[PDB]
Amino acid sequence: KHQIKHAVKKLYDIDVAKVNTLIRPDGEKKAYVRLAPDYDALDVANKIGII
Amino acid sequence: EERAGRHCGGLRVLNSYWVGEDSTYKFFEVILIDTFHKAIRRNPDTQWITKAVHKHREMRGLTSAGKKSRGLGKGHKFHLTIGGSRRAAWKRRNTLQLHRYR
Amino acid sequence: ASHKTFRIKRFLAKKQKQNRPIPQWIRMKTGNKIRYNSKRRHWRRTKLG
Amino acid sequence: TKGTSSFGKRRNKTHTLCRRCGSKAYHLQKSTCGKCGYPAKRKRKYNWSAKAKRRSTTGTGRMRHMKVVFRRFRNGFREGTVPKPR
Amino acid sequence: IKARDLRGKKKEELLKQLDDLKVELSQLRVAKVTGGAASKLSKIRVVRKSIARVLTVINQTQKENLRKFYKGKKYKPLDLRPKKTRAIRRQLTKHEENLMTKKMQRKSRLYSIRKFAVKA
RNA sequence: CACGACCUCAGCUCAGACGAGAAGACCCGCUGAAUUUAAGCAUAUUACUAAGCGGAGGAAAAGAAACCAACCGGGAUUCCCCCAGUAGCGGCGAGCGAAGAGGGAAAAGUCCAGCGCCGAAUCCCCGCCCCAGGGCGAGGGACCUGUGGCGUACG
RNA sequence: CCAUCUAAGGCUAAAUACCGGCACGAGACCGAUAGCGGACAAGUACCGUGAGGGAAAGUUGAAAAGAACUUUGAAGAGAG
RNA sequence: GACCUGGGCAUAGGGGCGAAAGACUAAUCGAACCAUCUAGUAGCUGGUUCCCUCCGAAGUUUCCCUCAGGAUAGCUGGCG
RNA sequence: CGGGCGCAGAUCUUGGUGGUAGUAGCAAAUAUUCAAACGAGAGCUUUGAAGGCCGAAGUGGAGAAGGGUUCCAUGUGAACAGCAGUUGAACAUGGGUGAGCCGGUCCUAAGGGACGGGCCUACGCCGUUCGGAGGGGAGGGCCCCGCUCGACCGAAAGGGAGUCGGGUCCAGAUCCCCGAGCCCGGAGCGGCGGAGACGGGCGGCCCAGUGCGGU
RNA sequence: UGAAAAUCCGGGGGAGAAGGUGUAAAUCUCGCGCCGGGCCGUACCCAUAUCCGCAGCAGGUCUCCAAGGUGAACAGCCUCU
RNA sequence: AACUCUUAGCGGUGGAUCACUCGGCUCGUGCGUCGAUGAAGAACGCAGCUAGCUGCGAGAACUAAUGUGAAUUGCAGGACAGAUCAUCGACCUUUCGAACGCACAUUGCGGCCCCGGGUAUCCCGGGGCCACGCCUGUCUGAGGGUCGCC
Ligand SMILES: [Mg+2]
Ligand SMILES: [Mg+2]
Ligand SMILES: [Mg+2]
Ligand SMILES: [Mg+2]
Ligand SMILES: [Mg+2]
Ligand SMILES: [Mg+2]
Ligand SMILES: [Mg+2]
Ligand SMILES: [Mg+2]
Ligand SMILES: [Mg+2]
Ligand SMILES: [Mg+2]
Ligand SMILES: [Mg+2]
Ligand SMILES: [Mg+2]
Ligand SMILES: [Mg+2]
Ligand SMILES: [Mg+2]
Ligand SMILES: [Mg+2]
Ligand SMILES: [Mg+2]
Ligand SMILES: [Mg+2]
Ligand SMILES: [Mg+2]
Ligand SMILES: [Mg+2]
Ligand SMILES: [Mg+2]
Ligand SMILES: [Mg+2]
Ligand SMILES: [Mg+2]
Ligand SMILES: [Mg+2]
Ligand SMILES: [Mg+2]
Ligand SMILES: [Mg+2]
Ligand SMILES: [Mg+2]
Ligand SMILES: [Mg+2]
Ligand SMILES: [Mg+2]
Ligand SMILES: [Mg+2]
Ligand SMILES: [Mg+2]
Ligand SMILES: [Mg+2]
Ligand SMILES: [Mg+2]
Ligand SMILES: [Mg+2]
Ligand SMILES: [Mg+2]
Ligand SMILES: [Mg+2]
Ligand SMILES: [Mg+2]
Ligand SMILES: [Mg+2]
Ligand SMILES: [Mg+2]
Ligand SMILES: [Mg+2]
Ligand SMILES: [Mg+2]
Ligand SMILES: [Mg+2]
Ligand SMILES: [Mg+2]
Ligand SMILES: [Mg+2]
Ligand SMILES: [Mg+2]
Ligand SMILES: [Zn+2]
Repeated sequence: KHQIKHAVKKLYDIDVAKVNTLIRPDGEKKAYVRLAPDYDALDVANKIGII
Repeated sequence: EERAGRHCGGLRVLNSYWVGEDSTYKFFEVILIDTFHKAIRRNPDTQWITKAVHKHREMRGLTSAGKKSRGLGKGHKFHLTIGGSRRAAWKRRNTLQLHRYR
Repeated sequence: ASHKTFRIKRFLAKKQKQNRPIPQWIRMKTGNKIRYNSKRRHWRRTKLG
Repeated sequence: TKGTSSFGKRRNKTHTLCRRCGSKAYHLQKSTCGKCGYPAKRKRKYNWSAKAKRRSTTGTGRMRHMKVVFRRFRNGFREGTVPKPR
Repeated sequence: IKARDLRGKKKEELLKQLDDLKVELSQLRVAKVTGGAASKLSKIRVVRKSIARVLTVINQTQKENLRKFYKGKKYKPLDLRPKKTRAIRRQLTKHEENLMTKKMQRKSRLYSIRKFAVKA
């Protein structure tokens, strides 16, 4: 959780509230990165290309 | 000597001799050689034991104590081990030499 | 069971990703040599052990 | 009884996947693999089964490093040097 | 993205180009899940092999300095020593093989095999 | 009664090396059966095999005579041919079974301990100087409870 | 009496072996129930808790030119 | 109640375990299973693959831990 | 010239196909019916109504072991689901399991198993808190104090600090959202407050004070 | 005669620490504030069709919750969710 | 009529036969090379579309170098078209495994050093380590074991 929280702070420069890791049945770990209240996940999703 | 060479894999059993007896124990002192010490690898008169062919010579009947049990030697007493081992002689005397023209 | 080890769950993850049928373009590649995935397993008829 | 009604009471693993040979022969209570002898330092390889020896001998896997020695041997184990540049 | 063009650059320039290729591959991973484009998905392998190419130049440039730094030293790191074969590394060196005792040095000096020929 | 020498025995993630496992056709050292044959069967045979255990190398092992021989004598070892299904072994039953010579392939011989001479003339480690090959350190050790040179049955 | 050797320490190439391995050549051999279990995603699928057991399965055509289009049918499947 | 029962443990093949039935020990128990020795041996059942031509039997003798078999003589064929 | 050279048999081997045979059979646990919808197609799907059953030692609601995607949405109706199917635990395409306070993790139970030693020709075996110079930590600043000391593994039902309420999804939930907490660890200042700390005897001096109440 | 151990706590002990007249040392004050809590499991079935018995097999497979009426009843019979 | 049987044509069922063969088998020849510098084996992962096989290892369907000289191809797309292929001396080479801090039905539980960050304390991340046996040497020691000096 600390490596994922520090990775998104370096790749996208966003403060993180909490991270919830989860290993999917296909073997991939899925992270639920919750941004700080002063950061909007929609505005970051547009910058990274999700939307 | 096979028990000292097994506990010391990094050394090679050179020889062994008798130092004591008892009703229950026989005591022997085994001479082992560190085949990677420079005082031994740089002496040409003992570089033979540093070769890979002498790995665990005490476990193959090559040391003087173990070679005595093999029954080898020149003469009529040792007709069983002509050709090296007794199994080399047994394999030679039990191999059907089917020639090309026979 | 819900209680799994990481090695078992990682083992089941590989078998879950191999239980996929062959791509359609594979039959055009090898000249219809591989017609179907002969290693398809069903969760009832064949177990993993 | 001894037959059908007894197979229903089978829900306890005796063997699991071994860490050395990857086979499902690692006896749990004995803590010993039934196929490779793990955790013994030496692998069990008996001469009364040529087929069992055939399935797990050298050459049945990848040989990630031994196949490179075969390629390095045919060139004299050349090291340190590089081909002449253009 | 040419190996010959990377061997002239410095260490900080290779790391910057390595970083630029990593932010580019990350954006290609986003396009792979958002639908992307056929012209954009095929660029994934180009960026990957260019990352492998930049990362290769960095490694063999580092070891080239390491093999130069430890040259002449008595003890070299294990990865800088010749990995011929476990059996070959444990053989007598060419120095120790050429060592002759003073007895066979004299035996080879005056009792070596002569060059001769016999008529019949 | 501490301080020294030595002996014996410890500790270390000390400095630097080594061993382990795999494979195992061929090879070396052990261990070891019973089907089978004897028209039963117990010794025998199977077999100093299968399986089991240990250890190697590109080969291994063997090997330079406490040999063969009994001759006008041969001359390390290994292998081939022959000796020879012979000498012999064996409920002398079933069965088993070599060797010397002879002919060939290949051939290569040697090192110590001891004995007693040489001011330990010897070795390792460390730090170096020149060009894998040679030197140096009023550096640290090993070693006289014996290193090296000479020398080994042919004197 | 004669002959022969000098045991209880060490080394040693070459002739010799090689159903494993690496790389080749060949065949009065086998020709898909044969030949290796395996000419094919074969020690695979599959079976047994396990040690282990262990298959079946080669061939359109020179070239997919792999049957556009029309038509009946919900579709397979048909007629052209 | 000498009760029923899960999980974790222990005991392994001439061994275990048995309030004893030779019971149980993975549908296998008066000695589990797996692989190998092993293509184990069988005087005993079964089968033993094209044609035509010619000749053509024996179930009797003696011996045999033989009497469902052999040896032996006789009978048979072929070669001359 | 050389054979793996001729089959009807071997309860032969392998493969294929018959008669039986549209046959046995699709008969355990009371039950279905009407209408409508979608649809090429309906006894079997869906919806409603009706009449029934399981009757809380459920044919109900949740887990453990085991299964391993069987969960969920959509599509398909070839094959399979022993009739059918518009249905499915089938097939195809996607999606889904979020924790300091649930469990593992920590502890040792039976037990397993190293270590010392012994044994074993050996691979190894024996043995398990005993048995070795088995301590690697100090306080105090170069000095004296530490074994009742036997590794470790072994419980998702034993021991073991602390999370509950409401809401939310096609499938997640004590984990996500909101709200209200809690536990443990951490702080040369560990950030403040309070406690320690209430005053006595002499004329500034001097003496106290590591809390206090109730028999 | 019906477990061990981790862990936690109380007391005994008074070795020590603290300042010299207002404080100091010290504080087990949920008095308060500050920071952190990693890794793994987590869907679903759990049985007259998701487990085992070759299967959607009348078999086997450890638990939790459990209403109204009749009745002594967790009996049978009926009903609600 | 049907049904049954026989015969032939045709159509099925079925797979023989024949022809084919990048396979097997056997013989011969040359080499005869694993591993703590982490082997064999195993696990997991890696492709634009990829399940298996095969090839690789987070540089993951291959990097560099050399040779070669226009392709790969199922579909694209794109080649910094020196494409591709071969060679393979550089570099890289996850986890388990002799497997090595202790273990493991646990991605569990520790220790040391260093670096970076929040801020020496702690927390987070990274790097280098910590198995057993044994050899030479160093260092630190032990025992009235044998002495010397007192
Ligand atoms: Mg099932
Ligand atoms: Mg072995
Ligand atoms: Mg000399
Ligand atoms: Mg070995
Ligand atoms: Mg007999
Ligand atoms: Mg007989
Ligand atoms: Mg008998
Ligand atoms: Mg054997
Ligand atoms: Mg070798
Ligand atoms: Mg040779
Ligand atoms: Mg030799
Ligand atoms: Mg014999
Ligand atoms: Mg002779
Ligand atoms: Mg001599
Ligand atoms: Mg020798
Ligand atoms: Mg075949
Ligand atoms: Mg083959
Ligand atoms: Mg139980
Ligand atoms: Mg038995
Ligand atoms: Mg009886
Ligand atoms: Mg036969
Ligand atoms: Mg008869
Ligand atoms: Mg035949
Ligand atoms: Mg026939
Ligand atoms: Mg899915
Ligand atoms: Mg049906
Ligand atoms: Mg539908
Ligand atoms: Mg469903
Ligand atoms: Mg499916
Ligand atoms: Mg534990
Ligand atoms: Mg509990
Ligand atoms: Mg209790
Ligand atoms: Mg749910
Ligand atoms: Mg105060
Ligand atoms: Mg107190
Ligand atoms: Mg659930
Ligand atoms: Mg049932
Ligand atoms: Mg089964
Ligand atoms: Mg009632
Ligand atoms: Mg109840
Ligand atoms: Mg009632
Ligand atoms: Mg007729
Ligand atoms: Mg026909
Ligand atoms: Mg590795
Ligand atoms: Zn194993």
